[PDB]
Amino acid sequence: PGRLDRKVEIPLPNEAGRLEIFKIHTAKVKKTGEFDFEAAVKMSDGFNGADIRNCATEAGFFAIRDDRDHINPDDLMKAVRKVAEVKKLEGTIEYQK
Amino acid sequence: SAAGYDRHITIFSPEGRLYQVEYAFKATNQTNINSLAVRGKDCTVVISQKKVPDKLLDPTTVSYIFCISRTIGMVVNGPIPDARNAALRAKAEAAEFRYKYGYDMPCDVLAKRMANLSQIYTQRAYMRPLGVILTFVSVDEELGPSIYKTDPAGYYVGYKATATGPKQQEITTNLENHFKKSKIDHINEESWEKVVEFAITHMIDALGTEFSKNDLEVGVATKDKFFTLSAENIEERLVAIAEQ
Amino acid sequence: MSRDAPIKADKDYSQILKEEFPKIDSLAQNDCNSALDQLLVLEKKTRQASDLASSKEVLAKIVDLLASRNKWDDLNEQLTLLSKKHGQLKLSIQYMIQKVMEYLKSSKSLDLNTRISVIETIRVVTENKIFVEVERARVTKDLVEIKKEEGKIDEAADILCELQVETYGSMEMSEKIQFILEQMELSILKGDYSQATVLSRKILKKTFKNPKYESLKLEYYNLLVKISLHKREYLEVAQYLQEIYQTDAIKSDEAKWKPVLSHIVYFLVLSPYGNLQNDLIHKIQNDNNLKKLESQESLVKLFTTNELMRWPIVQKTYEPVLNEDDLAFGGEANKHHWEDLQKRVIEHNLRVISEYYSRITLLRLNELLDLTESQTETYISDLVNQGIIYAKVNRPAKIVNFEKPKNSSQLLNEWSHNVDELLEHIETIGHLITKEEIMH
Amino acid sequence: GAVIAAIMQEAGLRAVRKNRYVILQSDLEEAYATQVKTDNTVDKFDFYK
Amino acid sequence: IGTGYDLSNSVFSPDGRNFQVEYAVKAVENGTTSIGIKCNDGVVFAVEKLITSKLLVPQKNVKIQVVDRHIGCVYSGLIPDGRHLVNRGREEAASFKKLYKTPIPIPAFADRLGQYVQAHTLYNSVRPFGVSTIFGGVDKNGAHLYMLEPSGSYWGYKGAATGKGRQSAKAELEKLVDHHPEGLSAREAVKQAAKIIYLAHEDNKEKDFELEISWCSLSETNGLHKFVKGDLLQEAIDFAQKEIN
Amino acid sequence: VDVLDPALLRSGRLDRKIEFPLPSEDSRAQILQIHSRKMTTDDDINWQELARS
Amino acid sequence: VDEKPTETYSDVGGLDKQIEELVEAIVLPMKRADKFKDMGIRAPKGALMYGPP
Ligand SMILES: Nc1ncnc2c1ncn2[C@@H]1O[C@H](COP(=O)(O)OP(=O)(O)O)[C@@H](O)[C@H]1O
Repeated sequence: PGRLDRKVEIPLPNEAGRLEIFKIHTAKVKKTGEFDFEAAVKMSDGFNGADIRNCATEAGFFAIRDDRDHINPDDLMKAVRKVAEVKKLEGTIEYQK
Repeated sequence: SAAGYDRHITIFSPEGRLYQVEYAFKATNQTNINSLAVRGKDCTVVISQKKVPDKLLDPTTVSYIFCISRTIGMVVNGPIPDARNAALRAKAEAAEFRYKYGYDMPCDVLAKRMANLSQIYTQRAYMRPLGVILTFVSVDEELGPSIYKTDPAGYYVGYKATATGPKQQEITTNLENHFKKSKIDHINEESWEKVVEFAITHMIDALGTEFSKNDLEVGVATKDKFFTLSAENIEERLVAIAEQ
Repeated sequence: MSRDAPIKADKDYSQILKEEFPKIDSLAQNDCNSALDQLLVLEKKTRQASDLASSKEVLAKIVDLLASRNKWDDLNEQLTLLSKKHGQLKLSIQYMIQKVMEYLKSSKSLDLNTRISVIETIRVVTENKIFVEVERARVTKDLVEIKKEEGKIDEAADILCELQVETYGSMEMSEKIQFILEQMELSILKGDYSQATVLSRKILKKTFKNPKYESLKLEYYNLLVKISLHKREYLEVAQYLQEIYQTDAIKSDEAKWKPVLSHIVYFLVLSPYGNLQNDLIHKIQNDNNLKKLESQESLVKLFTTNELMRWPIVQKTYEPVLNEDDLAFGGEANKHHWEDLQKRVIEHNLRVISEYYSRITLLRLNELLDLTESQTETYISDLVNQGIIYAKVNRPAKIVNFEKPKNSSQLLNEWSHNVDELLEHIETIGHLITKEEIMH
Repeated sequence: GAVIAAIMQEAGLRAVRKNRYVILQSDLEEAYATQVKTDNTVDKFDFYK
Repeated sequence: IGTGYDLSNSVFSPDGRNFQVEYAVKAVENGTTSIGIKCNDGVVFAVEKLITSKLLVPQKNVKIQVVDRHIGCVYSGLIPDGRHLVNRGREEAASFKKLYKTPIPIPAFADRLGQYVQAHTLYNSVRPFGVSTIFGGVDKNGAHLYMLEPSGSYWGYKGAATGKGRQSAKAELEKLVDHHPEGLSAREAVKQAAKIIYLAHEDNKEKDFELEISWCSLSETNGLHKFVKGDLLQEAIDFAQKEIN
Repeated sequence: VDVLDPALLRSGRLDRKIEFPLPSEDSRAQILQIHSRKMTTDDDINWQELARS
Repeated sequence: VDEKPTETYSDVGGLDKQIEELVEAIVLPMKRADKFKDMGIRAPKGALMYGPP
């Protein structure tokens, strides 16, 4: 105290906080309109906004590999599974406050 | 930090802390399950999550609730190697006691000796802590409904109700609300079926996650017998709640 | 859900019993429990989307009775019990409750029925947090309108202000701003002026500088004067009314600006000196919309300019004119703002009298403020303390020496400047003699 | 004296929030709870007691 | 990493785990495709045994070993280490037969094996095992298949797979549940094992393989373990050959 | 990997982090071959057998 | 600048994962540059390659 007025503990992005991060990122891209984030965010448990960022970029790389300029629900699903894998492989799931 | 310390269990830090032991309180969340044990007035219920994440496994064999002896159940949270290994000691000490003293071993005495044995494993440095939380449930032949939770260090304390696993904090909060609000230390039903139903409800509340009979496994210690409910037996219970 | 099986299954059941709707209402009149039990079974099934359709049928049945108080009590108990089960998400049970409130608001069967309903509805939506909360403010305020009439207008206002001092995100910008303005009006009726200052400052001033919120902007600064005026702050009011004066709506139409200006004059004058007075009142003077009224020009100018004048002459001029104008001088409490007007002209006299007159008899001064010696001496003192004048008053009625006394140095300084500046004038003069003769 | 300094800072911050101009005894109690730390040595520890 | 944790196998890291046991698993990755296919009237084991050069003798080395006369086992990872766990299983099995006068239950075997692996993580004058072991058979209560990780974890399995090409292997097993919801007969689950191992040899493609298949089935081997050989095995070869091409 | 500056460790300055391991068993045999096609080859050489060594 | 006629990956053995990953990383965004710009997502600004020399 008195260095200081509020100690802000910022946890992992919320269960419906990640949903808002998906809204910001999915806005940027050209898409047909997607409504499958409901399942996506559930797949995306324990993730940080950096990994959600990556998921948009990845989801769009698959669209560009398939030769469409549109993010469809099929490709969002791929991004979240594959990131979840490669996140815990090169991670140790570090414990900190 | 680290300078020896954590590589051993006979090395204390400046603080007197034995670090390696603390790592097993982090090693028991490694199964990702969560447990709930609650008390009624003629039973103790203990419920853990059932993860069958690949359909390449048989959903039957999956469980972490083990029958230790007639009157004693136990839930294991944390690793499968250490689950079996702790069950071996528990099964064995329960049988030996039965025959040494001629009479059954209470929830508390099984809880007490498992911890001491663990303590000796921390005293010596050819052994290591078994990184599991074990929660023994029995309805006592002299003290009725009981829950003793044994922690990997080898602390033991009884409980009214308890939760374990990573997502423990939310379950702690729920259960605090419940007994505080009643001003009695137990669930009030005298039908063990609705207590299992009630345990289920609490569990869904605390976690936020609705369940299925593929995502629960339930142990029930009643006075003088123990049984683990099968999947279709659980199922019956869920359809009482959903439409009361 | 995320999966596809509840999305189809429940919608199917729903459609089959939504053609059974005319049977359901025929059943409801026979036996309320029988018809209800069909839809109770139907809304205890998964999937939010079908339930939406399914709760209109429950709604319909309450309308047919028109409305039965007993049913209403039953409906609200049931909604609260259903949410606990899960409510098929506790993010969706709130849409169902939302309909109960809609009906009440737009249809009032009896006085007595509408009164009884609000108590039930407000109690459910405490644990809900969405559009229910928006609707909450209106169902309470309907009961404020009932309880303006009862002796409980104070109590009724108090409940609603407690609700609305908690911002809500389910509330849109226009709604929040309009709703708060109502809550201020109610604190005045309560008799508590502190509570009104707080609510005023809850909403921000820079939110009313958008053109869409101009409807609201006029209501807010008009209210805000009333609160102030009572507290007898005359400076703040004049500055509030000026904001209205600048408003486009008021200015454009050649009769909307008229009383707004009249009002600004009365409070600028009623304000008790201060340098805020001088700048504000100098702005109204430069305007030629003070040359569109002949009453108002004379009053502001008479208070601004340095004039020696007495009370009854001024009193006489303004006695029939400003008494048919309320929210100025006409009201019963504003008989103490006509009473203030006397002090105000003699507060200005003291400023006049001090500059021009260094030493003047106390006796002569008494007749000028048109009071006894006792009263005058007190009122000289108030302004020597607030630093407006420096004066010395003798009780014997020798003198009153209106001055700030110089010191030995100030006199010596002032006599150097006279002699210095003199020398300059002599030297420039000789320059100009040479020029004038040469060109001639 | 630093905890006390923060207590008064936090109380009249809640006043700026409520858009008041007084600090009340409620504001003190809110402060009284918080910027105190601890309450985390019971979380998994009880084998050092 | 260092500082214990990977230098000793009873010392725990802040991560609540031991990185040497991950390394035990990595040696399994390096080992070759072995499957076990659970069935409703038997159990089938298949293994890929690679041919290093053609000086090797045909069908004379395996990884299929028997315990009793009704429990088949096959291990993948480190070969001589994997032999010794089965050997230790025999000594254990023998003790059960002495005391209780009866063959071992397959869930009884699964418990005793998992105690032996778990012990090699409690001491530091010992090394862990670095093998998985698919095993099981038929007993009283029918057919049971289990698979043991070098982790000392086990669970019942409708399909078990290990070794390098196990990604392909697990997917083909799950297809096998879907196509036949009884998991198919043990006779045709032998053929099914041959098609799996050949696809698994697309991961091991640089050398040649030898397919050894064994079974133990309720009435197709009459409750006993035998090697699948001769016209049965020739069939498997032929079905498998047909179906890759 | 722990000399990487924090400037580039922020998103949108690197996005792909691509690992090169030390050539595994199957990889050694191929590298050896190309080196061997600068000089005479013979039937004597078996790269698989050199790679084990 | 020091550009040569292509070395070819027939004269580089092993490292199959890197050769795939490298094609996805560079070559496909370069052909497909319209598409990355049009969506308005970044392609990887840089890629980092790492491990032994
Ligand atoms: N995959 C390979 N095949 C053949 N020779 C290789 C291989 N990788 C490297 N070498 C040899 O080693 C040399 C130096 O490696 P270089 O590409 O400079 O490495 P880095 O940039 O990773 O430090 C090459 O010029 C080549 O002669």
